[PDB]
Amino acid sequence: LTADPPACTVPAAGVSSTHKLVNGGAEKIVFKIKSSNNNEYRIAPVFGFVDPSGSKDVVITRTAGAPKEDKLVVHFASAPADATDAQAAFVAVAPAGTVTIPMSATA
Repeated sequence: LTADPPACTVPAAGVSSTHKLVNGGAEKIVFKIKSSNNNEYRIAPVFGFVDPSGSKDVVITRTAGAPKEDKLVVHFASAPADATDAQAAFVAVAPAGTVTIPMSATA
């Protein structure tokens, strides 16, 4: 599971950044995203799936605030049987791993 790009850099005054989650594994993955800063950041989507050899776009929207270093943590796990919506399914699965995307809001 990779993220292209693996790091985020946005203007502290405001902006948007798109990262493509890539699953090079042989099974579908379910993921949940948590931000270290829910004040100046909005993440879309927070829950989702990434198919084998497939990808999922995650948009990071930044609003005005003080420059600062933050982190976007992506918790993931094997997607269960026939889950159709990640959030519902994430309710019964314990994450298997996490990848962190740093977010640098600069002046």
